[PDB]
Amino acid sequence: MKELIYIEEPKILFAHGQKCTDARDGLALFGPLNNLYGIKSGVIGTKQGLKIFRDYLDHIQKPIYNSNSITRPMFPGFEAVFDCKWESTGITFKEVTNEDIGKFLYNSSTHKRTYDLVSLFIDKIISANKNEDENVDVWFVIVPDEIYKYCRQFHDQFKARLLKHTIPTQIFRESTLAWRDFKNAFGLPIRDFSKIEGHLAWTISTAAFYKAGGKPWKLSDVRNGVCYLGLVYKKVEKSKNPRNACCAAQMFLDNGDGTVFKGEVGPWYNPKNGQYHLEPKEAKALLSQSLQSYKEQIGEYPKEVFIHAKTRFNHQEWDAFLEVTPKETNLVGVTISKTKPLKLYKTEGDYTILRGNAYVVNERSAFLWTVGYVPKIQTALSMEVPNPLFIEINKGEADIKQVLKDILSLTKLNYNACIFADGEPVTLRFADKIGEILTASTDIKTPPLAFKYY
Amino acid sequence: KFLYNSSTHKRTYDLVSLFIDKIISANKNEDENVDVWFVIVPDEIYKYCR
Amino acid sequence: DDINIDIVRLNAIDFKMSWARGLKDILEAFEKQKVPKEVADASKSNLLYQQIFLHDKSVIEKEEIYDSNWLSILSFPEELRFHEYNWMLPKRFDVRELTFPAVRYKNYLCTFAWAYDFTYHLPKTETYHKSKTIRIPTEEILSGSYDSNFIRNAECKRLIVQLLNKAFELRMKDKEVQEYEMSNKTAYWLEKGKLEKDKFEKTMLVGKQKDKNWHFAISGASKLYPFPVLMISSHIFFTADGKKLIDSSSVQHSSRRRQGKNWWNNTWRTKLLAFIKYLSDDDTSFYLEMGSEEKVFVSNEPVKFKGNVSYNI
RNA sequence: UGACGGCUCUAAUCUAUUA
DNA sequence: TAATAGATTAGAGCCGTCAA
Repeated sequence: MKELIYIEEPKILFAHGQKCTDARDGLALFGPLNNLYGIKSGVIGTKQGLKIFRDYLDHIQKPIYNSNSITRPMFPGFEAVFDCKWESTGITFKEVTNEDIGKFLYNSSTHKRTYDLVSLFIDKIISANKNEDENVDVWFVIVPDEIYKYCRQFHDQFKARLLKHTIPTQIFRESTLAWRDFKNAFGLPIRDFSKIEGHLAWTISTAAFYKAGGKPWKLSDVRNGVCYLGLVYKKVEKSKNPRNACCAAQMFLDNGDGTVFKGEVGPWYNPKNGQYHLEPKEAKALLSQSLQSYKEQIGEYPKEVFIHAKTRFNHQEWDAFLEVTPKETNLVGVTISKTKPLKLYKTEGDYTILRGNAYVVNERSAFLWTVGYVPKIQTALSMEVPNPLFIEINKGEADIKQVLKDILSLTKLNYNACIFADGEPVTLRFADKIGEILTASTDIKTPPLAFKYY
Repeated sequence: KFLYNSSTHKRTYDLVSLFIDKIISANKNEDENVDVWFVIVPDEIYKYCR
Repeated sequence: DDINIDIVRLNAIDFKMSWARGLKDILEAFEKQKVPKEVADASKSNLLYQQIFLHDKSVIEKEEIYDSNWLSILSFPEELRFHEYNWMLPKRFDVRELTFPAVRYKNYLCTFAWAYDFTYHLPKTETYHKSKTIRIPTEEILSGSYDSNFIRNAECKRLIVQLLNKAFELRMKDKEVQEYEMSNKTAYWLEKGKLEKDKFEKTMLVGKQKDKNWHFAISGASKLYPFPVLMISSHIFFTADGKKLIDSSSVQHSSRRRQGKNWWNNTWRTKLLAFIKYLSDDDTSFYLEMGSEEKVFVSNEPVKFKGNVSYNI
C-alpha cells in the first residue's frame, strides 16, 4: 500500500496571451507566437523530387482530417494556422541528376559513397547560397529511397558539414511525401498514413515553420532566475580508439521576455574509455561557458542551476562545478533514468495509468509518469504498459516535487514534433541530437549553437 | 573604449570587431531569420575611420 | 465600480482568464436560448465545436488503486554466516554447482545455511569448527547500522542480492518451468499441458496465433531499493510447435511485436497475476531456499499503489 | 530527418573478491 | 594479467502508430 501524488499539467503560451495544454489545439485556436510573412523554399534534388515536393505543398494548403479527430486534431491548413504563405511559388530548385547518384551509389565502399553524396549535396547548396541572388529561408533536401536506405551516417555527416555556413536544412524522403504512390512490390503502402495524414502535416508544417525563424509556442509556468542544463555523453568511432567520451550539452534559461532555449555546445572530451565523467578542467570550462551565457544575456548570475544527466556524477567534477559556481548560485545536479522496471497496472481494465502520477520514494528520489493516459486526447501515449522515469536528486538540495514539476514542464518544448508531450525532458533530447550531429565530422570550430541548424 | 586610441588601424579594427562579432553571434545562435542586417553607425565613427 | 450602470445587472461571460472557456460559455448560452444556426458542412464543422470546448481535466478524482510487479520481502532469516574455509575449501572450485547457494569470499563461504549443509559436496568439512564461522545479523545491516573494515555494508547488500538471485534461479529448476537465455537475464515460462491446455484462474497463459504458439514468460530480479523487493518483467516468446523454440532473434522480435499489438493493460495485469499465482507454494506466498531451516518467504501479491486523482471512459 | 514510443541484441566501465 | 557477481552505461536494429 503505497501512495501516489499528482502534479498539474503545465500550460504553453500561444498568440495574444492565450494558454492551452495541447500544441496542436493551441495552434489551431490562436496561432503561433510570432508572425512571419512567408517561407521561401529552396529545394535540392531530382525533377521527380521537385514534383513530389510541389504536390505535397499544394496538398497541405487545404484542410486535412484524421480518422478520429479527438485523438489526432485536424490540420486546418498552413495559412489557416501559421498565417504565413508557404506556397509552391517560392520554390528555388537545384537539379541533382539521377546519374550522379548512380555513380556515387553503386560503388563498393560505404564511407566513400556517403562522403561523395554529402559532398555533392552540400556543394550544390553552398554554391547556391554563395553565388546566387535568390534568398532561401529553408533548404529542403528530398532524397530518394536509395540513400537513406543504402547509406545509413549520411544525415549526420550532411548536417555536420553544413555547420560552417549556417544553412537551415530539412531532409525528406520521397516515400514520406509520396506515401500513396510509394507502394511495395505487393501494391500496398508500406507507409500507410491515410488515418494520420493530419498528424504528418502538423509535424512537417511545425518543423518547417520553426526552421524558418518562427517560434510556434512556449511554456508559460517557469520561474525566473533558474537555468536548466542537460549533458549527454556520446562515443566517437572515427578516432583511433573504439570510443572516447564526448560530452555535449543543451541549455535553457527562462528569458528576459520568453523561452531562451539554445544549447551550451562545444564538445568536451574524456579519453578514458567508458568514463562518462568530466575532468575538473572541462567541467570548469562548461560551467563557466553556461554561466557567462546567462550573464551576458540578463546581466546577473542565476540563483539556481538545475543540471540534468542520464548518468551519475562523481565527486571530482561536482567539486569542480562548485569551484567555478559563484557563492550566490544554487547548484542542483539531477539524474534521470529509465532502466528501472516499475509498472503500475490499472485494475479496472483497458486503459492504462493516467500520465502525471508520481511515486515520491523519499526526499531525494521519486518516480514520474511523463508518459501515460492523457484525459484530453483520451488515449495512452504508449502501446504496452508505460515505464516511468526514475528522477533522483544526485547532488545538491532541492524539492523533489519542484524537480518533478520542472521535468514535466520541460517535456513540451519538442519543436521537432507536434505531439501532446514527450517522454523525457526535451533538453536532454536536443543535447543528444546536437552531440550526434557534432560527433559525425571532426572539424567544427565554434559550432553554430542554435537548434534550427541541427 | 575603442575610438579614443591613437592608431587609426587599431580603432577601426576594434570597431569592426565589435560590430561583426555581434552580428555573427546573432546569426549563429539565435532562432530568428534576419534577411538583411542594417548597421546604423553614428556620425562619429565613419568620420575618423578612413 | 467602473462598469457602466446599463450592463451591471446583466450577466457577463468571463473572457479574462481564457477565450476558449468564454467561447464555451457563449455556446452554452446560445444553445440554451435557441439561436438560429445552419450551414453544417460535409467537412464536419462539429469537430470545431468539439475542439472549442477548451477541454476536460481530471476533476473526477476517484481512488483507483494500482498494482505492480513488486513482491515485498517479508520474514528474512535473522543472520547470515561466513564459514572460514581457510584451507578446507579447495581452490579452482566454482560455487555454482553447490545445490545450496553461496558466494565465495576471501577465504570463507557466505551463505544463510549452517556449516554442514554442504556435506555431500565437501565431505572433508566434517571436522569444521564453529568458532571459525562468523554470523552477521540481517535485520540491522539493512537499516545501515553496520560498519566494519572486514566488510562493507553495501558489499553485504550486494552479496544478499547475489544469494537471492541464485535462490530464484534454483527454485524454478524443480518447478516444471522452461528457461530461456536472453541478453543478460533468464526468462522462465510455462509450457503446454499442465493447464486445461490454457488457463490459470481463468487466464490464457499460453495461446496460439495464426501459425505458431505464443507463451507468456516472467523474469525476476531481487533488489533492496526503495525496500527489499522482487521485481518482475513480462515477455512473450514464440514456439513453432510448442515443444521446440525458434533460435532466431529477428523472427522472435517480429512475432513479439505483432502479438503485443493488441494486448492492453488488463491483459498484461491478469497474465502477470496468473503466472505469479502459479508459483505459489502456499495460499498467500511462496518460499525460496537459503537455509535448511531458514527460508525467505515472498508475498504472492504485488505491492499495490493508491492514488486520489483518476479518470473514466 | 516526418515524429514518438516499446522491445530485442550487442559491447564497454566502476566497485568488491579470487587467481 | 582472467574468473565471478552487481550496477551503470551507450549503441544498433526493428516494429507500431488504424480498425480490427
